Amino acid sequence: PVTAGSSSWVDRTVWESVNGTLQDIINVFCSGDEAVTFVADNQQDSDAAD
Amino acid sequence: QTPRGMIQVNPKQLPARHNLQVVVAISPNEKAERAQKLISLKQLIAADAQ
Amino acid sequence: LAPLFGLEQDRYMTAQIFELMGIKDTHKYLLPLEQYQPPEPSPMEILQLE
Repeated sequence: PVTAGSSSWVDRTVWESVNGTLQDIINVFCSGDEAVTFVADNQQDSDAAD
Repeated sequence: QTPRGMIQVNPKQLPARHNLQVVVAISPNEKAERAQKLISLKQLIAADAQ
Repeated sequence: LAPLFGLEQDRYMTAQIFELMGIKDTHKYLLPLEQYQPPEPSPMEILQLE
């Protein structure tokens, strides 16, 4: 806020950028009905992954 | 469900990470696609009597 | 080519297929080959034979 006559307004890149990428991280990881689903290599243990 | 009733699965009985693939960022609708995969598999398996 | 392509082959195949998309086929989807014991002949089959 440099000096009284200077009209020290401030731009908000950083803020309009973060909320940007945050919008997308949430859309990708917290959107689904679920977070994660395990998967097995063999039918031997498929009944545990669930 | 087979007998329908909590099986106290000694957790130590479980597999290792070694054997386990994990996935994240599921589509909210994976359900419907899994279902259509199943009904397609179903039409197929019915197609062959063997 | 059927003479080779019988039952076991088919089950393996189909499974694999499943195993790509719907994994744990073994015990909810497709009866395991070790237990897929051949069907008894019907009364209709037997009486027509005799």
